[PDB]
Amino acid sequence: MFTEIMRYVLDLGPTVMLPIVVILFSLLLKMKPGDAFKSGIHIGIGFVGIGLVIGLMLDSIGPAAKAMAEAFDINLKVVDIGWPGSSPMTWASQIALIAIPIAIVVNLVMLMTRMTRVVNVDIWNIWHMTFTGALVHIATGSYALAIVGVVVHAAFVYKLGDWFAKDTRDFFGLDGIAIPHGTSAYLGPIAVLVDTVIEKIPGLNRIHFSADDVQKRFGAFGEPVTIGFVMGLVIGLLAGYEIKAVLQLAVKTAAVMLLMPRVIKPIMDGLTPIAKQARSRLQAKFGGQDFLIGLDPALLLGHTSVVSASLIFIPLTILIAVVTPGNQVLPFGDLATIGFFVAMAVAVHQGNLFRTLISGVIIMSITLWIATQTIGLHTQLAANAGSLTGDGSLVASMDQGGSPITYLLVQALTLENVIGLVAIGALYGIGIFLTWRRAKRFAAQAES
Amino acid sequence: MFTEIMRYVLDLGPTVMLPIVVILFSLLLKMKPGDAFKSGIHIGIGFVGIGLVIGLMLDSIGPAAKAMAEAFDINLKVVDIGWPGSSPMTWASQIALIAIPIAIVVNLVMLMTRMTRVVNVDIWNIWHMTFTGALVHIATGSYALAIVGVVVHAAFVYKLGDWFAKDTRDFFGLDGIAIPHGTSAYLGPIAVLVDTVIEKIPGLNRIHFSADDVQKRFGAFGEPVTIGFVMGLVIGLLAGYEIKAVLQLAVKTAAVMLLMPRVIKPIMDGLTPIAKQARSRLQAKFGGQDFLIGLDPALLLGHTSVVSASLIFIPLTILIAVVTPGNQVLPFGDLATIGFFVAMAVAVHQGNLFRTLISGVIIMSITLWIATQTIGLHTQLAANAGSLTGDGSLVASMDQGGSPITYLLVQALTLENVIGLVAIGALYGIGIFLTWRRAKRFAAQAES
Repeated sequence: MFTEIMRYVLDLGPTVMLPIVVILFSLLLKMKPGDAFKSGIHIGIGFVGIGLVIGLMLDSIGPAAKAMAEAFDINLKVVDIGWPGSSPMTWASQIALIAIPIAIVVNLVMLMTRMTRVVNVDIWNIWHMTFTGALVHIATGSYALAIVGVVVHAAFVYKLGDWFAKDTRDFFGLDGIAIPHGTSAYLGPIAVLVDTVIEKIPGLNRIHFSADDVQKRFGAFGEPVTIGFVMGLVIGLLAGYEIKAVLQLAVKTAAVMLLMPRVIKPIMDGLTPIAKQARSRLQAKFGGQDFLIGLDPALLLGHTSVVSASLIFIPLTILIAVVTPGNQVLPFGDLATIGFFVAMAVAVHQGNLFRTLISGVIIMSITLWIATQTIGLHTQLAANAGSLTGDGSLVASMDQGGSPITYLLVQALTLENVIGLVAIGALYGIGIFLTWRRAKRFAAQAES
Repeated sequence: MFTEIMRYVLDLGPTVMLPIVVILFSLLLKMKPGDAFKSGIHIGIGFVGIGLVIGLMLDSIGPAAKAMAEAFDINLKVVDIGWPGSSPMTWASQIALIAIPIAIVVNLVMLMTRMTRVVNVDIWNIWHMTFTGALVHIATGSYALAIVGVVVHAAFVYKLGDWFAKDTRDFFGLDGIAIPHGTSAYLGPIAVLVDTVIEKIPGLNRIHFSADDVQKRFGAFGEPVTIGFVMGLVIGLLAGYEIKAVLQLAVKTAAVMLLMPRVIKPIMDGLTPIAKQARSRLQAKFGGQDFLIGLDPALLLGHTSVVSASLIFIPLTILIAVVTPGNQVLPFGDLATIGFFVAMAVAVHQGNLFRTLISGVIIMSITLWIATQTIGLHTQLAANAGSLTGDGSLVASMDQGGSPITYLLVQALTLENVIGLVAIGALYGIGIFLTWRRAKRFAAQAES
């Protein structure tokens, strides 16, 4: 019974199921049915528009970035299929369906114990937890260890959405919204560690370069739209595109950056009365701070600095992949939405594109090395899901193949690479401790 | 050379070429290059967003409406390919490329003689004039007569955009923008005639029903978004779609209605400083009223009443096609954007949905009868363009096959159907005279 119900709910999508969940929550909050329905349909509309602009990204910058990647003479044989290739592969796994109830049960358990405030409703990003569990299952060979990996990933991402709540509220303006999923949430700790290290270092901490600085320096050509147009021009030129294709891609990138906030605005409009009623009634009933709603990481693309970093980092990601030692993954499928990796890095640095560039370089290097490490597990995952081609080419990805959580869990439960496990674990544990202390300090400051 | 450059500009398309023309106009107005470029890229972004939402319409309500057309047991063998099928067919015509310089020369000649104020820049809708000329060429067999038809259609549509300038400025809020192209512009005279007849008739003129009336009647459920959601539900239910498909389509239609104005807003934001500079300098230099910029009829989809009529008229269009005497065309491809037919009908009636419904029924009946009349010419056009299938099935369309201009010109130059020509010519000439007198009266009132 459970299987087809979960499949139906997943197939409904964020467009339909998420408004249904929001309407149910609003009705449970004793709101008028008209307002509840209006908020629900507004959230559905916002997610439809998000899908439209994300498809525009994947269909315009996607092929352009891939053409740029192949254009440069490279020795990276394995291609990064990205989340467009990882997510269908992950949803075809054995534990794919049970991951949704496992993640929801974990979220509920941590909510009742007041270990988190993130009420995750975006169940279509539980394919990340599913990916972690599937790779653990492939490596160790134990179903119980796969479930343990799913539970650990879910708890970690909920706590990350809790810790980066201040950044989404202040920098991104998504008040009452957490972003626990995506690469941004679990690559944020690396950004926090880099920011702390830079602040410790004299001289480098003084270097500041925000998008507002670009605007003030370049006048009317420093607007976010002009930056997106110029970045699209650069991408098209590097990709070997013709002048017509270059200009069309440039206008499409500028349109992406102008239209992400516009299509994300309906979600905020729908959720604002819901959040107000929640903080009025449920927060008072249960005490503590207001509960956050966990949503898609595509909301982070509303910020213009995030889209600017997304456009800038495509050539930077390819250059990093060439530079990074012991890397065999060529970033192919994740290049279209490479801003997901550095979305939280921008927020941590308050939009400082210098610090953002440093953190993004570190993050991309780490993710590419981790993807190189998990090439074998990802190929086995493709073979299990049936997506492996006849030639048996190696499969690797950066959205989830390069996730530090998955690699750390696999190494901890297998110990196949002691030195790499120690290094990545030390770096990520320091990042986690730093981001937890940072969130605790921000909460203390807000309370005072 | 000329063919190559014309094809290159057409392939550049509204996304790129229109910003280039706008930037050139702004530079000719002695504006700063930064503001000129910002306006141009904003217009390009607006047109990218318009294309995104139009693609959403054609990919969600398109197949749903086609499934509705199949679902009802009908005897209309010939299917309406619509403008998605007519425009590629038209651009493959012999006169397709020369139509652009012919239309631009006609526009310039009428501008210098002060016969119009519409500066048409949307050259990708010159395929309407091309369609008229191609059908005239097929019927009469004379190249000169085809050129005459193209010239007549171009002059007529520029004058229509001039006459419906008040409706675009006031009802749609597109100040300083004319909409001379599309089915809305040349089906507006029928709406004007219907409105005049209704106003003459006592009792019926007192009946008023607007979207605001629905909003006041219902509440949060009278919101335009709720109307779009309900209409999507109805379309999905009638199409035989499953509940998941029904709900996804409903949210997509509501998203269309909420997102069309948002993606149209960049065009207005970009064009406002240009219009201000134009009315400041060029209008004073050349006297008269401010010149209007002719753009895509998709700008008329920003209004929520227009999208509501678009959604409502799909089942109405199918019912009319069944009812209409001597009709053999089943509305298939134009159903997704059937609001283009009544976009100006809404504006003429000040959003009165009862009057809009009457005008739309009359307009759809007329267009379906005309498409039935021009089935043969459209089939010959398909054979000429090579798009005709092997079985030689009849081809007809409603976007341009059913245009009263094309049918009137063909009948005037061929005298194939004397009675039908007389009837349609009398009706359309009365509509043209009424809309010209209406525009003249509005201009006189504004002057006073």
